[PDB]
Parts: sequence; structure tokens; C-alpha cells
Amino acid sequence: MNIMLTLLTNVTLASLLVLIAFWLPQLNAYSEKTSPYECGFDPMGSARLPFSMKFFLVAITFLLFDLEIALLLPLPWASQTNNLKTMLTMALFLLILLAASLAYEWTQKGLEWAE
Amino acid sequence: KSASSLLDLIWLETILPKTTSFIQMKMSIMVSNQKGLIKLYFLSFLITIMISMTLFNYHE
Amino acid sequence: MPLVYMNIIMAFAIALAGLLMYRSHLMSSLLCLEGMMLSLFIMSTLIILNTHFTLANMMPIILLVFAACEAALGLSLLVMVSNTYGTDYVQNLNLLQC
Amino acid sequence: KFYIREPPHGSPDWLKVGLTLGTSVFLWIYLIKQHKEDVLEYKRRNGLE
Amino acid sequence: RQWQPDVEWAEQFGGAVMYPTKETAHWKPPPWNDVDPPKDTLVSNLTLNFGPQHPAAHG
Amino acid sequence: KTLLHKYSDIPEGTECHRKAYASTSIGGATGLIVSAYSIALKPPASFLEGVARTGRYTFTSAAIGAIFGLTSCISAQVREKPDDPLNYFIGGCAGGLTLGARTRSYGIGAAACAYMGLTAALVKMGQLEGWQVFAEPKV
Amino acid sequence: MMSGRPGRVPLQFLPNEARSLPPPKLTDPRLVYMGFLGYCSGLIDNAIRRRPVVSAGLHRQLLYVTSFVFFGYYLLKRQDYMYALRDHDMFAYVKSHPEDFPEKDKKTYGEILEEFHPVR
Amino acid sequence: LQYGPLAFVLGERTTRKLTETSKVITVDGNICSGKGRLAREIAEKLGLRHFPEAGIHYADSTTGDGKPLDVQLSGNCSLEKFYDDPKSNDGNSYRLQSWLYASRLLQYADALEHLLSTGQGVVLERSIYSDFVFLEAMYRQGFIRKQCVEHYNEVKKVTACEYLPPHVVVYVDVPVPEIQSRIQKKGNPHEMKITAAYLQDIENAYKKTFLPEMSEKCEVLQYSAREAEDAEKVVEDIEYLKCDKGPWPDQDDRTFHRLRMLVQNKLEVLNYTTIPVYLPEITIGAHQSDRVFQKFTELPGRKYSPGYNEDVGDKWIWLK
Amino acid sequence: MNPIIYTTLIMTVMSGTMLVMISSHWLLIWIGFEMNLLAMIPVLMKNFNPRATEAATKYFLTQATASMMLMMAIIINLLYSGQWTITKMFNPVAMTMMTMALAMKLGLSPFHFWVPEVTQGISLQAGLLLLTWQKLAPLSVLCQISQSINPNLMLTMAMLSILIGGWGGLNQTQLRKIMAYSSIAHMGWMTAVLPYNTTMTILNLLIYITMTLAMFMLLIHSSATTTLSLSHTWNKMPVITSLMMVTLLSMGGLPPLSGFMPKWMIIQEMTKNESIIMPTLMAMTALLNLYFYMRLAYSSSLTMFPSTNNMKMKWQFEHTKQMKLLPTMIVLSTLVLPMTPALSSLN
Ligand SMILES: COC1=C(OC)C(=O)C(C/C=C(\C)CC/C=C(/C)CC/C=C(/C)CC/C=C(\C)CC/C=C(/C)CC/C=C(\C)CC/C=C(\C)CC/C=C(\C)CC/C=C(/C)CCC=C(C)C)=C(C)C1=O
Ligand SMILES: Nc1nc2c(ncn2[C@@H]2O[C@H](COP(=O)(O)OP(=O)(O)OP(=O)(O)O)[C@@H](O)[C@H]2O)c(=O)[nH]1
Repeated sequence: MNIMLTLLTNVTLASLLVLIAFWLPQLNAYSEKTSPYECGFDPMGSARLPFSMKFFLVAITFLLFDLEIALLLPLPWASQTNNLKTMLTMALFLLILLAASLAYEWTQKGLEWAE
Repeated sequence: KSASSLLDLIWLETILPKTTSFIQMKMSIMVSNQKGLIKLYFLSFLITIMISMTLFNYHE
Repeated sequence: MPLVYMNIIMAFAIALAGLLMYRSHLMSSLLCLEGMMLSLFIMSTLIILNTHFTLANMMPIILLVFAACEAALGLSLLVMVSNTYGTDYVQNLNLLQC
Repeated sequence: KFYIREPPHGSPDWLKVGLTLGTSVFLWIYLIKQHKEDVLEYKRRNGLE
Repeated sequence: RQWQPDVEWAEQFGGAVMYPTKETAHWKPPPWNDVDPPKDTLVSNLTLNFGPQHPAAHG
Repeated sequence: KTLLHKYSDIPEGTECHRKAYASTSIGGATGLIVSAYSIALKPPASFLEGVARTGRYTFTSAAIGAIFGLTSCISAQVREKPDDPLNYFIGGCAGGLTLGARTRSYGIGAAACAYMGLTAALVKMGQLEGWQVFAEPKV
Repeated sequence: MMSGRPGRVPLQFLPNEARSLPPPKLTDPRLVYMGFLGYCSGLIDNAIRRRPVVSAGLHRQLLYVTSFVFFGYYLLKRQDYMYALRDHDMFAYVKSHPEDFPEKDKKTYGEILEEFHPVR
Repeated sequence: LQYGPLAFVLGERTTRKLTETSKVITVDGNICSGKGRLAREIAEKLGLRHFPEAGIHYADSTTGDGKPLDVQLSGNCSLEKFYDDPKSNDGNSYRLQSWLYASRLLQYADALEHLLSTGQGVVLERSIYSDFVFLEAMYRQGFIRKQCVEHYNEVKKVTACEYLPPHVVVYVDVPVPEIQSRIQKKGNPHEMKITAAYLQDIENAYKKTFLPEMSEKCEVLQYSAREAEDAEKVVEDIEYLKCDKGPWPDQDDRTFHRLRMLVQNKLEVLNYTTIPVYLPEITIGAHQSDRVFQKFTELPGRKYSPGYNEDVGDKWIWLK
Repeated sequence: MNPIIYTTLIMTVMSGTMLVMISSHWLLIWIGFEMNLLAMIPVLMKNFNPRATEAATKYFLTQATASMMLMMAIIINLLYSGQWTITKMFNPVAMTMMTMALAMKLGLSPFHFWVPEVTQGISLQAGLLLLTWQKLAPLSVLCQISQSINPNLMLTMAMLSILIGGWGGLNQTQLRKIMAYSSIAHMGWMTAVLPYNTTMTILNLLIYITMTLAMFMLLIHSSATTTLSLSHTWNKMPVITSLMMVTLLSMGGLPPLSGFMPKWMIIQEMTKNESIIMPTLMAMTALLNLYFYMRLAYSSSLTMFPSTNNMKMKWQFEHTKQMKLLPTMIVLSTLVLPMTPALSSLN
């Protein structure tokens, strides 16, 4: 209800903006406008070719770190436990493993944006 | 023409040895000649899933 | 067993079909594979929240953490076939034949 | 001699043969002491002795 | 002396699969390194024109 | 398995036609299984010739099933001895002859009148004497 | 015939109550064969390294025959142990279930009516 | 304790040894171009270990006592007889070529092993990426059949792939009449009857193929015999090189570890030189194989492992 | 491949299997399964050739799908019983689902087309790893759940396993491929007796394991991948090829060799339980294995094969990599029949 009502209000409002944006103005609709653009020229025969890249490794280590961030998210609730000593050691283990993964990423090129 | 050749060297060797060897012939190249496409292998997994699931009804 | 269970089980069944019945794409297939675990994640959370299985509340994220790891390598494998072969289209994916 | 390269096992590797013999002796006396205490334990367990 | 396998006797296995029917003919044996001959050169550096208006060059 | 029971329920001889119909259905069932395997592992070119492959396989298997059923029950009624391995033999290996005719080779049909016939005799053998092919864990 | 036996301590080679059984004799024919089983391992080893098969490094042969005969000895106690237990709860189950094992009556051949088959 | 995984684990790093004195240089050129003299003077001038051209008898020169074996016991081919008859096609031509190629493979293997274990640049006479010229020319004169040629190319792709190349190669270019004059000067009658077609032909196969197929991965400094007699300039400009092209400038300690793993075990270095394909000249008969076994196994120091051969006078075998 | 990295891949694979055979919570079993999956993909890519990439990709797809169906069975028996403890299933379709999920990881049913190919792709050491260690976990799970497995399902699945294992290897010359097909046959062999009594499938697992190390270590002691390549090795290593032949005899199960003992034990217990038709099928079809076993033997040792001229300088070089355990590895896989009673130790 309430929350869902706010989400509905926002999405419909956004859609009205885009509808007025895309419908209200008038265009002559001539062909040569469709020619694509690159700083004065057009993007020749590209802008969809497979992208020979290197920071793929950074992109994937993002996800691998995101899993561990999800793992350590429950911490504020976890600090409210009786056996605080075990929670302390084991959370510290989790952050140490974060740091160790980052360090192995570091020395073995890895997070070093590939060339 | 009856004891040798036709019986020993034609018939008995044809029936047990050569016919069974030909069966293994004909069923080794229709078993181990898959190209290596993951698709057709996966649809082999597919129809097996239902044959195990509903057709035979292993659970029933 | 109410309709929510039917819906997520049925979603898993079609994810099984979509990933396993390959059409032509490796990336889209592993995409269907990771949607598979989404269906299983929702399904698992359902009983666990339903039955007050307080400990098992941590099983989904655990179940989550490994599953993305699979995709973490899957797409990682995808680039390794891609740079040499050119695409993820699995019909040229035939060199290993005999 | 002969082969100009030094043979890989052309010298008596004294330490390794030493531990091999020491082991074999250990396994042997552990074995027979084991057997003696099993037989004595058996006789004093089931009422033989 | 006895008989040892001739060159042909070793040849009959050969041929990747040694019990071939028809399509097995088009089943070239793999190389000894297990690495296939590197395929069509995809090495490219994706030419960029970087212009020509490009007002970040004094125009 | 209810399709298999559709054959088991009908005794040999009595109501021969329904037994033959059950045998047709079972032959069609194994036929559609093998046609699915062929259509799935073996890649065709066009949908029409693919379903043609399935049609050949299914119509064959159904032919063996049909003649096996009808001949088994007629052998069971004319000699009024349903408990007979030959009752299954004759119809089972006439099925082999028909299979060889389907693949236009009477040599493999004659070779089949051995193997299909003997196997039908053996399944009859087991059904009479309770011979188990998939024995349950018992001891 | 067993892993669900009551009081079965896991990852435990030789249980304490096994010692009530007769330990295998040092001259057990099985044990001495597995000592001979040690020789085959030693003789092959020299053959693999194209060393003099008959007398290459008797030190290697010694551990090969002594380790094999040792691990054989402990295995034999466990071998006898399980066979003893299988025969132990054997009679316990039979004694505790007299009905399932009726005392079959013994009748001499003078009372049975076995029919002789003329084999001509 | 040879170079093992434990070696790399406890801290054996090759990269702590490679310096500028780690150049794999090869001297190449026509037959008797004087390139051996150039290799000798380059090796002495720059403190680089010299290796002689691996011929027929390289296996014994690298293993065993070092004393040459019999031709039947080692190679079964004669370059002298190849000169005597290169068209009989009894096998000497292509068997000679294949044995030379695989001896060159062993030579390169021990050269790279010496460099990786010590750190001293190595100078060779011809290498894997160079010897093909001869066979190509040998095929132009018809001394080698087409199937032998394509098998040689197959084995060259199969063997040279794992091996990263030299650093630089000095080619002692010599005109054909000068080469004929040199072979006249030598005096060994076998190398008289060499066809000028072959002499010029290996020269084209070098010029149009070896330099442009090598130059991308390695620096070319082809020279003439007028210069190759002068030892100063040849090594001065070799010193004055960037050595910045090819796999050599870009390979870490891991590739070094894998290379040293491979080279120190010569058995699989030439694994694919076993030629798992049957060709007439290359194939040796089964009866012949067994007999040449029975006349090699009893050869001293070849029946048991080194240090285990009692026939030659080993000791403490019973506790060995 | 950094040596230490390779070691840490070793032990994470082994720990993934250990977690499988020591854990009781079902989720932990799954976790061990994917730990092993995630850990074995890089070692299969050690050589880094496109064939290796192919094999690794096929392994990844097959095993990931199988583990996802494993979680499906997991979720279903949780839903129908609310108990993560590994025991007899309480929902039938969950049991079946787990059966095919594990089988795809084992290569038993039509879910077996991956293993011959992946074995072709990778190096022979990775082949030893794949066909020896990556069976212990699925076998252990199948042993723990033997209380409720559909006997029809397991029996037919083992039957196809052995049957296409025998037939597929006939038309294969690559030693890796025929070894994969032989392993499929042995997979069917143990999985046939899996429902009846798990001690015997454990014994057959042990014998197949020891035979497989005794095999693969001989291969990469001869450094051969094709039948012709092995045939050329009749020269350099006559002792290695003779042991090649004797273990190839132990392959099929010719008495009194070791390989006969598991067949004998499996058939005897199958007959103890009124399954008399069933054992005769594998008893006959083992001749299919023995066929290409005999072909390999003929190419290896029984008949001399034409060697090569260059091959003679190999005579000058000795195998330096010791590849330890090979002698006892051969011996345990050849002469253990007079020790058959020791099977009671596993029980
Ligand atoms: C010699 O060598 C040289 C070069 O190289 C070699 C060079 O390189 C260059 C090139 C350098 C230059 C061009 C220098 C530019 C210098 C300037 C002074 C110009 C720029 C000035 C600025 C202040 C910078 C402004 C930029 C900003 C803040 C951000 C830049 C990034 C962007 C993405 C912005 C781009 C522009 C956009 C998006 C357009 C703006 C659009 C809007 C503001 C939309 C507004 C909409 C609304 C308000 C909607 C709501 C409306 C209402 C009424 C609300 C009520 C309505 C309701 C419905 C409720 C030169 C010249 C050169 O000499
Ligand atoms: N067939 C063949 N012969 C080769 C090959 N490489 C070298 N040779 C022969 O090696 C012999 C020696 O060549 P060189 O070293 O150039 O001649 P040289 O007379 O010793 O004089 P230097 O070059 O000064 O050492 C010649 O007979 C060559 O033909 C090869 O790849 N194939």
C-alpha cells in the first residue's frame, strides 16, 4: 500500500515526463539526421564491435568482493550477541580475508588494471 | 563344399563371431560419433529428465 | 502447498529448460543458470521465513555467496573462449571433437 | 667417471638409507612387541591367564 | 623369424577413430601438442579517428 | 508403467485385439523414445525430414509391437495354451522379419528372427516363473 | 553386513573389545603372503628405475616388506574383528528370535521317499 | 636435488640471475661460411658460453662417456654419403635431416638449461628456426620427398612452439663462388661434389624466409665474411642492442620456472621427435629395433642407471 | 602455474571432497561440491590450450547444472520434511532429482557425454585427478542415501553406464578417451551394486582407484596419448610396457588378477538377493571392455611395433621425474585376490 503507492507515484510521474518529452516537440523527420556522430564524423563501422578490454579483472573482482560485503553486512545485528568474543574473532577473520584477497590481487598484478 | 568352407569357414564363423562383431561394429559408431556440440548433449539430458520424471515415473 | 510455491517451482522448471535447452548463446545460458539460483534462493527463503527456522535464516545468503562465485568463474570462462574464438555462440565450440 | 655428468644416485645417500633401516627396525620391534602384548592381553582377558 | 606388424598394420588404427564408417572420415586427428594451429588473427587495435570537429584541439 | 499394465492385464488369447492394441501403444512408446533420442542427439536439416525420421522410427516400432501382440494372442488361442514360450517366440521374431523388411534387408530380419524371438521367449519365461530383471534390495 | 551398529566409535581402526579375539599369529599364511606382497613391490621398484632388479638398494626392499607386513597385521585383526562381530550378533539375533528359526526335525533316509531316476 | 617445485618454493628464482649477459645468439649462413669462427670469437669476446654445431653425434657428446657411437647405433645416416648419393632415397637424405633437426633441438634444450641455471648468454650455430632452410633446399633438388617435408614442418610446429626464440642472430652472408672456393680450400672429399644449385638454394631459403620470419621476434644483424673475420665490430654492436622485441623481454619468473622444468628433463624435450607417424625412411623395422636394442643394452653404462652399473665399476649397490 | 598456487589448488580440491564425506548438514555437502568444482577448473586449465578451455567449459556447465539440481533436491526434501540431515528422503521426486544431479557429476546415464570429452581436453595428470578423486564425493553421498533410492532407477542407470562405457571405447584410439570410457564402465559397475550393499561398491571404488593410478602413472611414465604413440614406446620402456600389459589384463577382470575380485564380489551379492538376470549383463558386457583392452595390449607389448630412427637418441636419456608410489601402485592393483576377506574391514 503506502510504500507501493510511493513507488507507483514516482514511476508514473517519470513516465509522464518522458511522454511529454518524446511526444510534445515536432520534428521534420529527414533522413540525414540519422547519420551517427563522433566529434564531427560518424563512428565509422564500430560502436558495436566486441570490446577487446583488460579491466574485466577489476569488474569480476568487484563481484567477488561484493559477496564478502554481503557476508559482513549482518554485523550491526551480530554485535548484539552474548558470546561477543567469538563474534569479534570471526568478524576479524572475515575482514582479514578481505585484506588477504586484496593483497593477493595486488602483488599478483590482478587489481593492477591489466595492460 | 559342405564340411569345410561352407560350414566351418562360412557359416559358424558368420553366426556367432562375425555377426556379434558386426553388431558391435554397427553400435559402436552410432554410440561414439557425437560431434561435440553442447546443445544436442544437453537436450539428451533434457528428454532423459522427463523419461526419468514422468514417462517411466521413477518416483511412482 | 499454495500458489507461491507453484510459481517459484514452475519458474525453476522453465529456468532448467531455458539454460539446459541451449538455443545458441553461452552467455545467455549461464544467465539462465544464475536465474535458476535466484528461483532457488526465493524458494529457500520462503520455508525458512515461514517455519521460524531462525538459524536457517543465514542459509540463503550462504547459498547466495557460493552461487555467484559459480557465475564469477562462468563469465570468467566466457571471456577465455571469447578472445580466441571470437564470440560466445556455441556452434563453433567444436574443436574438441575426438 | 664414464658419464661426465655426476650420476644422480652415484653416491651412497647415507641419511636416507639410515632412516630406512631405522624405520624397518622400528616397525619390526613395534610389531613383535604388539603381538606379545595382544597375546598376553587375550589370555588375561578371557580367563586363560 | 616370426612376423611383426608391418607399417600398414600400425596404419589401420591411425586415423583418429580406427573403426570408421562414413562421417568419421571428416574427423582429423588432433595435433601432438594438443594445441590447435592458431586461428585467424584477431589482433586489432580498434582505429579511432578522434575528430575532426573535436573542439578540444583548439577546434 | 500403466501402459505396460495395459498389456499385463489382458491375458494371452482372450481378447486378442485389445492386447494387440496395447502392444501397438508400447511399441509406439519405445518408438517415440528412440525418435526423441534421434531427433535430439542427431541433428536434422528441416522440420519435415526430422518428423519423417520420427515417423519412420515410430511406424517401425509400432509394426513390431502390433504383429507381436496379435500373433501372440492368436497363438495363445488356437493352441489354447497361453503359457508357452513359443507363443511369444513366433510373434516376437516375425517382428524381427517385419523390422528387416522395414529396413529393406531380409538378412538382418533373419538374424532378428533369432534374437527378437529368443528375447520374447525369455521375457515370457520370466513372467511365468517370476524372474526379476530389477530385483529389490532384499538381503 | 554394519555401519549403524550401536556404540560404534568412528574413525577407530581397532576397537578395544577386539583384543578378546586371538591376535593373528606372526606366521599366519595370509600375513606371510602379504610379506611376500612386499617383495613384489620392491622388485618392481628397481625395474621401473631400470636399477638392478635383484639387489638394488636392499634398504628400499626392507621398508617395502616391513611396512606391508605391518599394515597387513593390523588389517588382519580388524578382518577377524568384523567377522567375529558378524558371527557374534549372529547368534544373539538367533537366540533372541527363536520363532524365526524353527527347530527343523531330522528324519533319516529310511523315512524320506526320494525317488531314484534311472539314468540310461 | 635438481630444480624441482621445492626449488621454486624455497626461493630459487631465475630472474635474480638474468642480466645483459644472457643473450641467445646464433651464427647462421651458408655451408662453411666461417660462422663457426664468428661464434667462437663472439663467445670469447663477450664471456658467452660457446656451443659447437650439433651434428650426427650430439647425443653421445651430451650423454654417456662423450665418445661417438656407431652410425647404425646413432643416426643410421651419413652426410658424407648424402653428398655421395642424394638421389638414391634409401633414407639418408631425410633421415639425416631429421636427426640433425632433433640434435639441434637437444642443443637448444641444453643451451636454455645452461642459461636458466647459470645466467650466461649462449651462442649456437643454427637452431630450430634455422635448419628448415636446408631441407627446403634439399627438397628443391628433389633429395627429399614431399611427405617427408610436410612431416618435418609438422614436427617443427609441434616442437618449436614451446621454445621462445634467440635474442639476435648473426648471418654470415657469403656469395656462392666464395663458398665453393672455401669448400675447395677445406680438403675433405665428401664436401666437394656439392651442387651450386643447392649452395645458392639454401641461400635463398635463408634470405627470403629465415630473416623475415625471424626478424619480428628477434633482431637481425646479417654480416659478410669481410666483416666476420673482424671480432671487434661484430661484438661491439651486439653489445649495443636494445633486445626489446620478442617473448624474451616479456616473460616473468613463472615462465622461467616452466621452461627450466621442461629443459632440465630432456626426455620430454624431444618427446615429439619420436615421430608418431609412419613414413618409409623414418620408420625402423621392429626386428631391427629389437636387434639394435640387444646391441645397445649391453653397451657399458647403458643397461642400469648411472651410479648403478656394476659392469663399469660402481660401488655400494646393495645399499644404493 | 605457481607451485604454491598449484598446491593450494590440490588441497582445496581435497578439502572440498573431505567436507563432502565428513559433513552431515546437506548445505555443507553442496558447499563441498562447489568448493571442489571451483577448485578443479583452474588445474584443468594449467596447460592453457584451447582444448583445455573446451574441456573446462564443458565440465563447468555440466557440474554447475548438476549442483543446481542438487540444491533442488535439497530444497524439496527440506520443504517436505524440514530436516537438513542427510538420511532417507521423505519425498520421492526429491530422491530422483538428487539421483540425476549426482549422476551428472559421475557420468553414468546419458549425463556422461562430458567425461570422454573433458578427458580428451586436459593433460593426463589432470585426467588422473578427474577420473580418480572427483568420484569419491558423489559416491559418498550416494552411499549415505542408499536407504531410499529407486532400485529401478539406479539399476538401469548403471546398466547404460557400463553399456555405453563398453561400446564407446571400441572406436577410440586416444588413450585418454578409452580410459574415460573404461571409467564409465567401472562407474556402472559400482553403481549397480550401490543400492544392495555399499561395502562392495566401496571395494570396487578402491580397486578401480588403485588401478587408475597404476594406469595413468604408467601413461605419463611413457608419455603417450595415442595408441600409435604408446606402440612406439614398446622400445624405450620394455618393463613399463610389460607392466602396461599386466595391468591391462587386470582391467577386464581375468583371474587371478585384482580386477576380477570386484566383479566376483558384486555378482555374488547380486545373486544373494535374487538378482540373477542382472549380473549376467555386465558379465557379458565386460568383454566389450576386454576388447579394446586387448587392442591396447597388442599395440603395447604383445606385438612389436615399427619404431622411428630419431627415437634412438631417446635411449640416451632417463626419466628423471620419479613419480613415486608406482611400484606398490601396480602391485596392489595386480595381486590382492588372496586377500579378498579383507573386504570385511571396510564394513
Ligand atoms: C586551446 O585549447 C582548447 C581546448 O583543447 C585543446 C579545449 O578543450 C577547449 C574547450 C573548452 C571549453 C568549451 C570550455 C568551456 C567553458 C565554459 C565557460 C562553458 C561551460 C560553463 C560551465 C559553468 C560548465 C557547466 C557544466 C557543468 C555544470 C557540468 C558539465 C557536464 C554535464 C553533463 C552538463 C552538460 C550539459 C547539459 C546536461 C545541459 C544542461 C541541461 C539543463 C540545465 C536542464 C535543466 C532542466 C530543468 C531545470 C528541469 C526542471 C524545470 C522546472 C521549471 C522545474 C519546475 C517544473 C515542474 C514540472 C515541477 C578550448 C576552448 C580550448 O581553447
Ligand atoms: N642436411 C643438412 N646439413 C646441415 C644442416 N646444418 C648443417 N649442415 C651441414 O653441416 C656441415 C658443416 O657446416 P659449416 O659448419 O657451415 O661448415 P664448415 O666447413 O665446418 O665451416 P664453418 O662454417 O666455418 O664451421 C655442412 O656439411 C652442412 O651442410 C642442416 O640443417 N641440414
